[PDB]
Amino acid sequence: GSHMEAVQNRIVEAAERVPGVRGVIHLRARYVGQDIWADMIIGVDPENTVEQAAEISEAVQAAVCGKIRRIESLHVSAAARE
Amino acid sequence: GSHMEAVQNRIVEAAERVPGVRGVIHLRARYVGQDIWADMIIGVDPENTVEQAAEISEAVQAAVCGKIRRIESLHVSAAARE
Repeated sequence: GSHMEAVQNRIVEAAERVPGVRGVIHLRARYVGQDIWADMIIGVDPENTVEQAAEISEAVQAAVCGKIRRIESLHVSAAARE
Repeated sequence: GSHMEAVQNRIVEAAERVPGVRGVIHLRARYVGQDIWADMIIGVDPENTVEQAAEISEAVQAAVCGKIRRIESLHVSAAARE
């Protein structure tokens, strides 16, 4: 839906405002009732530690869920991006 | 509607993140089709100039409309608040 594209835009913008995010590589969002469940991959510095990449991913989870209240499940993984 | 309260929450938060805003005193939002038309009053420093208060109001108009894409009309006035 178009309202869905509005939501996906908000998710991408929210994630890209988090320190350490090198773009959103992938985002799949779906409605479960009125709730959004979503899975996303962010880009990170290949020289970040795995621990740092996990910290960024968690920061993205908190930022995105803080800004888009209809999200009730959000998984964030990371991949190296230059 | 409840989705309307979500929109009003987003409007208030967006406005209160603008430098110079001393809360949202009043916000009336209504749907015109799928678009939001809204009228709001912000609080400002009573010692700001009228020109400064107009600048803050314009900054609020741009910030709110930038964050909530469904808004197609937004009027922002200001009043002194301590």
